[PDB]
Amino acid sequence: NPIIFIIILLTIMLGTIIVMISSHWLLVWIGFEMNMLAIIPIMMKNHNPRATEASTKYFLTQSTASMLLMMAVIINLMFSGQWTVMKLFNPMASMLMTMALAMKLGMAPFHFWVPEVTQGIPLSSGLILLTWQKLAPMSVLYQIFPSINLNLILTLSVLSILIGGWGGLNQTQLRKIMAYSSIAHMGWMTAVLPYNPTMTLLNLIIYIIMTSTMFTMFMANSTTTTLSLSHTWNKTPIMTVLILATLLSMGGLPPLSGFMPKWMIIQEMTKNNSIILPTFMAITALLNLYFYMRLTYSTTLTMFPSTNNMKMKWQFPLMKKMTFLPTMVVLSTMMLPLTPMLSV
Amino acid sequence: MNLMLALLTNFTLATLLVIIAFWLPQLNVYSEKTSPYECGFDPMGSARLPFSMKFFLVAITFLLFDLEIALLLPLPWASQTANLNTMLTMALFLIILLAVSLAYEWTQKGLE
Amino acid sequence: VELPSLEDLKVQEVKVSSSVLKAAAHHYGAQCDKPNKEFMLCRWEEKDPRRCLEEGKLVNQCALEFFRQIKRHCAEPFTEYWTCIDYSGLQLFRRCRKQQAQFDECVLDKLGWVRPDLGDLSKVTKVKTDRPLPENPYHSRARPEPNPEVEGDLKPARHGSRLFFWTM
Amino acid sequence: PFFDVQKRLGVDLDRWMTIQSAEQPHKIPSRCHAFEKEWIECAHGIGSIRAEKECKIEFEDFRECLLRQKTMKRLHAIRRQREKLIKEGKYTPPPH
Amino acid sequence: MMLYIVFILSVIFVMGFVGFSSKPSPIYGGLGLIVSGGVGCGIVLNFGGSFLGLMVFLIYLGGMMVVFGYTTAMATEQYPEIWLSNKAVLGAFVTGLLMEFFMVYYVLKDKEVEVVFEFNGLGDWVIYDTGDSGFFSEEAMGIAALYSYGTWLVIVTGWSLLIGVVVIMEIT
Amino acid sequence: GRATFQFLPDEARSLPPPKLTDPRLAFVGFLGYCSGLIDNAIRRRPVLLAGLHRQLLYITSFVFVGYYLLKRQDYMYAVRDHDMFSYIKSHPEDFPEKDKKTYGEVFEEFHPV
Amino acid sequence: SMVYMNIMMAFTVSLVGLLMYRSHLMSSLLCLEGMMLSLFVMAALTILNSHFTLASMMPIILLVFAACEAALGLSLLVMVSNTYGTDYVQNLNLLQ
Amino acid sequence: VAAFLKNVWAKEPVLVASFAIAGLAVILPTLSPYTKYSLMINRATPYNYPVPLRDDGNMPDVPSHPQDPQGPSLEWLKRL
Repeated sequence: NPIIFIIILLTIMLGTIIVMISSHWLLVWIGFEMNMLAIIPIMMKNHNPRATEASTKYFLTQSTASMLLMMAVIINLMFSGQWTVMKLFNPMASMLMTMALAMKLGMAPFHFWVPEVTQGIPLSSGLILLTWQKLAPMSVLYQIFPSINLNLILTLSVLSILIGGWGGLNQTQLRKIMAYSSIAHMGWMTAVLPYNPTMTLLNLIIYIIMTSTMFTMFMANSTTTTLSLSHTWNKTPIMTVLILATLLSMGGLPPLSGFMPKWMIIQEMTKNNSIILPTFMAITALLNLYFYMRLTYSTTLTMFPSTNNMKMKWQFPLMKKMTFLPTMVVLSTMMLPLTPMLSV
Repeated sequence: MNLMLALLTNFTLATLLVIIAFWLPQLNVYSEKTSPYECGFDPMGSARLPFSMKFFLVAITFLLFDLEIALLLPLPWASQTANLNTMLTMALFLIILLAVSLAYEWTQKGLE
Repeated sequence: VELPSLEDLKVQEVKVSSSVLKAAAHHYGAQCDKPNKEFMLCRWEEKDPRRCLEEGKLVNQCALEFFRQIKRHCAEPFTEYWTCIDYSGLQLFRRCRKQQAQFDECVLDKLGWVRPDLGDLSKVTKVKTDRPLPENPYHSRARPEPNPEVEGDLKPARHGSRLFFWTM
Repeated sequence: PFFDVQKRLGVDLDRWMTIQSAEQPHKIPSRCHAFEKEWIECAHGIGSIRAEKECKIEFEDFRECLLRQKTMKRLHAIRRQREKLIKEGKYTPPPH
Repeated sequence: MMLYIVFILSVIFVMGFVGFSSKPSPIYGGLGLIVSGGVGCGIVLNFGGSFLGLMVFLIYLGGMMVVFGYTTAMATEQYPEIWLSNKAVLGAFVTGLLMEFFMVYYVLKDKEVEVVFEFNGLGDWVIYDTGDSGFFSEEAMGIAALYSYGTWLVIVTGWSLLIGVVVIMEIT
Repeated sequence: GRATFQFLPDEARSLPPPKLTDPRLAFVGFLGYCSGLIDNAIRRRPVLLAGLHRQLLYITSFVFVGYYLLKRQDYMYAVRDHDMFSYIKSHPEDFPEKDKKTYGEVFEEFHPV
Repeated sequence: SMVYMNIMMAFTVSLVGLLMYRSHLMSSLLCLEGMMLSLFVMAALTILNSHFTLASMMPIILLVFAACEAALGLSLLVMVSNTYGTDYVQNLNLLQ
Repeated sequence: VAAFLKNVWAKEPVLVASFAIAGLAVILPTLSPYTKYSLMINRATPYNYPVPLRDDGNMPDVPSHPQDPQGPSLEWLKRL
């Protein structure tokens, strides 16, 4: 059990390297095939009958989303027979390409892949491992990029934040509130991808950091929003101040560094005489903030710590790489004149 | 063009003899008591077919040992070749890659 | 496209069977060597087998005389040689190995040929400068022109990072 | 992103099995081998954004080598050139 | 015997799928695949590559189609039924059955009707279209399976299966 | 833009290098100076002047890495302008010379309130 | 030719209404394994007439994962019947 | 440890016979000089056709007549 838990966990990131290290559509088929093979055990570990009825709702959604990709390869096998990863030489192939791959990253259509899995997996511990599967197909859309129809990639992305926004105001379960606003932060980056496909990766590296540091804060006890009340005056009041800082940073407010992407990403979206496109989305992520305010109105205002239970003992979990996350996820807005010249 | 007329003879002779046994000499309209009998030498089995775990793992285990003999299948065609240090050292890999999959599972089989 | 006429066809065609063609077949190729090896350069080194029709008849016309010689001099052990090898199934060469020397009792001696054991069918040869060397192949149309390069000189940023305000 | 490790250190992870004219283990080419080698000769140092509108001749015939689209249409229309005149003579050619 | 022996196989193969694509009570689902798997192998056993067709019997039809029928007893063991004896099965069988003929009906049975539906014609002997002949090497298709050049290919697919057992050595 | 898959290529020798006592390198690690203080504050230390050996090596980390990071940032702008000026130097038809005209040529609007 | 239209019509054995519905989920996993041989054949018809000589190892490798894939998916479908006894896709508890 | 190769061969001599054939199989191709003749035989079996070359300056070797002493040493097999 302990050693074989690494070898399963090691090959997840070995599956996604072959996706990136490839000049050949057959190897990118194998690449995130075996990821869909080596995630299914991590879903299981404590064997609860929601988890078995959740990974099977996870499974076949990523079997078909696999299967249409191999259909898209064999079409432009017939046309000119080159198999390098490049433009796909056929509009009937690229159309079938992009909205096949839109299930693994799930966009606004291909909807309930995101809440129905992440809710109620008893492994809420992590499930930070759902950042690799947002990272493998983005490494495929960097090459396919100069062959798309420019309407479909925006219509999946204009719907992305308009429906990833509305979906979670009606929630309490903070795994769903993390599952929502994970379609929204896939809406900002693929709205930009036809226009200068770098300054997309800037949004992604920020998104890995701010989301990974959100789950590590959650690993004391936290399950529900009512449980997010009862740890200010019990566990540590410094935790309440920290959990305020990242949310207000992840909303995009200019004293913090989640405003670092947008500020730069509109420098590219206009400069291309497209003005009505960002003004819709920039005003759309505003009610993506009413998750976070009304979440911060729970923990930071002493809202009813009742049912007197004392934690007179210390804490010994492993908060690994936590001391350096809200020091590059908040304070970096002055210190990045060019992060987009390292990553470029 | 006989391959394909080498077997459609053999199946139409097969389906001939079954209908001159199941049909024709048969038709049991007389007494032919098909009552509640014919229950396979028993009575009423109010239970359905129950799951048996030790007779499911025998299905999956075979399937994963069945695949990489088809990888192992073009070994005689891999003889008349070029560079053969590669051909030998890669052929020995898959067999060991089949052999380890025994030894891990070999520490837990069950009453198979 | 343009094709040659119905003439420069209909040559004296070798009308033999498969086994009698494979009967001698071994003494055949290893001793003519002028029309046929040069015909390969007429097919490999330049393609389009519509240009190359002369040496297609040079290999054919000499082969007409190869069988014409073997009929007059010694055909009594020849006809029985491809008799037994035509007793079919794969046309093996180890069945009539006994009767092979009764054919070759005099082919080395009477008309004076040789047995090309295993040195044939390899050992790439040269012929002679026979046709003008076909430069400018099948089309070889245009390159076209590339993009010109920059070497220049690497001096640093002109006033520093030029992003929004961002001096240094 | 496309890291391209296999250009730094010279192993071919794959590469060989990518295009129609690469290695051929005993040197038996394809049906359109002559147009692959000709078309790849066109766009090498070209950055492929001007290659779509400049070369455009060595690619189109190669597409029509592979599917034989108009060759089958020039053949199919000869079945309608004749073969309503089955009864109006001109067998053409007599056997053989 | 005709020139149309390939086209007459594939229509069966198309109708093999519509057999089990609707809802046949998953023991006749086996009688949709083994029909199609052989008829589909009837296509592939032309064109030269016979080794690649005969493997579809051994590893697919011999391996997976036992286990797919070695289940449906240990699970889904309710009282069985047959398709077409209900109303929901026959209502979907005919729906593609017309188009299984209607696509054939005008692709080329008209002269040329008119511009868009005449680029691909039926027949004639240009379906194979492989003249002229070759050499005594192989088909080939014969000298293709290689423990030469591809080594990165095999070292993954060997190792990807080795974790295939260890994922199933657990939960069950 | 050539010589692919390097962290920073060979041709970055003629760049200054970005030597120290620049305020970014003071700021890089100042946040690390803040980060080590957080590292005590999470765990109920209850010191806020705790073990210095944990409070050191954060300073050493960011400053070393951030220096070794900035050598390619100044490279990438230096390779940016290097390719623009060459395309400015060729093709003069895309870069005309504008005429110098003083305020004796323009008759502007004229809109007073 | 028409040997590709049939079979590209036969690729519509996905059809998504019958790729997860209705109940007896074994009927849906059926066409997931039966969606292969519409890819195994549609590749094999193209590599074989156009003599690529090397890409015909890819249809051999196309089965090897999809067998191991579906075998994994069949393991979990026992686990839905190990807890119940019936698969019945109108089982739903974890909302979305 | 020298009893372990004799006190498991009294209990299960089944897998011991497997390792004895698993071993002494990888070892031997690094040993006998019969190998690399297995690559030497396998190199000079002609499948395809030998295309000729052209004289241009060189003239290195191997003139138009094949039965001349022109080519390399592959005639040690007939003596073998």
